[PDB]
Amino acid sequence: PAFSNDVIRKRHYRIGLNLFNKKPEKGVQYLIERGFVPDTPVGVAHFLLQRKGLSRQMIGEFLGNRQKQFNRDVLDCVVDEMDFSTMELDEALRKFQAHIRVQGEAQKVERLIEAFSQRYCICNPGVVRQFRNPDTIFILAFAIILLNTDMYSPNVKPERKMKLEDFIKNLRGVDDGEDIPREMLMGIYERIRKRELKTNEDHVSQVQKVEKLIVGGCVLSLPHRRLVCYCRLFEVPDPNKPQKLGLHQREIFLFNDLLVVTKIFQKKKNSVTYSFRQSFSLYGMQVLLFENQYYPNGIRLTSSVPGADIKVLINFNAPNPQDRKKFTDDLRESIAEVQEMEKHRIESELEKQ
Repeated sequence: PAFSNDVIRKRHYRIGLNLFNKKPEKGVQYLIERGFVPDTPVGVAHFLLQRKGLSRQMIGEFLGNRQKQFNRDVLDCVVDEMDFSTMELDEALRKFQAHIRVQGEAQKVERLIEAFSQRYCICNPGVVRQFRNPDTIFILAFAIILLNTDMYSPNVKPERKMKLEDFIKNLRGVDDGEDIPREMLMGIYERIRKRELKTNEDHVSQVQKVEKLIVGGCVLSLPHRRLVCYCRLFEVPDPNKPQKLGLHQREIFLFNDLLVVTKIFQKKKNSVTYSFRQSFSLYGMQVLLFENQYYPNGIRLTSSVPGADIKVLINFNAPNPQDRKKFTDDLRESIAEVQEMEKHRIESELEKQ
């Protein structure tokens, strides 16, 4: 019999994902101990490839760890689900990169390229053409990753990006003194030029979209951060004084561990940009609902943490009672999630044996 899907059970599933997105080995252990994923390599492999809320960066960091038997067994199950038969190396890399971001720490990238290349070779025994050194496959696979990053980097300016002859020249003599066939490198370059090797989006992609629309607020897309709710509220400087109904309009972005307050900067036909005003940590935050003669859907946020005493952070009035309920319910839940995360992070007492 399975455990029902209540609010607390869903919260600890999210806690498991949060822990994975900060320290992958801890998150996997947490999800296994709670019964959310079987304690097998195949179970974790299918979990990592199918479940939302997992950072593509952190999936790569877990799978790229060659120092633990479990992680290596999971990566074996991962690549064994992929078919690279009768396709070119870059075409197989495109399929691999769609699920796993092949970027990060060098030792993790090497391990990911190693398992990829080994699977590509087992999938293509019918290709009678071979390099003089079999290890040349690993080199070309690296070169494809680096070209894709170079060609579609917003940090390398166009005039200095790698051109066709630059890609070819850099690989000169790499196959035991001789070069890889020119026609092969030309075909790889052209296919990459036509379509960037993109990884499937995750929750971090959503935060990056919001980030670019906010002008400082601009750097929010940490691997564990997830957008929960976008809500329009009206700021209330003084709840004991009236104000016009549409005044102090704010566009609020609630994340799983952070509350961001903005105001519209520019509104065109459809596009919109925002000006960052302030952000608040959810730890020790309390949510109060109020109503008086001036505001029927009031919200008051306080910082009931230690140090000093209770402090008022900000007041709002929602446009209607349903918006206040939905926003405050999600904020309260995220606050509860963070407090459990802080209790778990206090585990570092375990680290100090």
